[PDB]
Amino acid sequence: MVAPESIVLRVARLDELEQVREILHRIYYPEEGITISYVHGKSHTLDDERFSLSFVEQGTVVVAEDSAAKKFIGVSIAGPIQPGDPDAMVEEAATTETKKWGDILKLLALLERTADVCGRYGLEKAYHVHILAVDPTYRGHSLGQRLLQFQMDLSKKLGFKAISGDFTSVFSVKLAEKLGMECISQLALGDYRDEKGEKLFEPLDVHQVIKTCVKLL
Repeated sequence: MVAPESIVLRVARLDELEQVREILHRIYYPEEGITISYVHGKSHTLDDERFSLSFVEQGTVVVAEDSAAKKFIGVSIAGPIQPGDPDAMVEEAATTETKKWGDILKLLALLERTADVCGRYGLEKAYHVHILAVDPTYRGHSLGQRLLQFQMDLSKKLGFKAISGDFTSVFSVKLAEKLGMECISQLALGDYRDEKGEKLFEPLDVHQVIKTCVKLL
């Protein structure tokens, strides 16, 4: 229902912080398998949001915009990862505002440690897509692929040698593979236990497996 060249992909500017916040609220957090599988509340927290938004000033937040409608219709958030990150995430978890964000941090740390992208390929760091979300209303415009391809092209231009992500739905994994990413590690979300032996995520079968997938750039 929209002219296809009315769709613009670009880096979000710092001054657009609030519109990034808005798209994350509307189309990302309500559908993210990790977030919504959590057994003590499905909504996201402020410390989760603060993390996502910290990347806007770094210039690695990519938006899809309907320029006619002057509206964000897609978003992807990425950042560097490097050895040492998982331990630092666990440390932040001990002091963060919510138990939920602390619990998710520890999950993400496990995903990152297990994947070991930097170790596996001999890198000092890699580019990791934290978030990839598309407004369902704008299906049929290949937005997911375009957002991911944009992050690939961008990180390559910034001198990163690998891009990764944790792909938490069967669709997002298929997209990743389509663009040449190989899934090198995985985790059954239902089977994840923290260091207290507790089961903190209870997913629908659509979000049953999380695959970390990587592509050399």
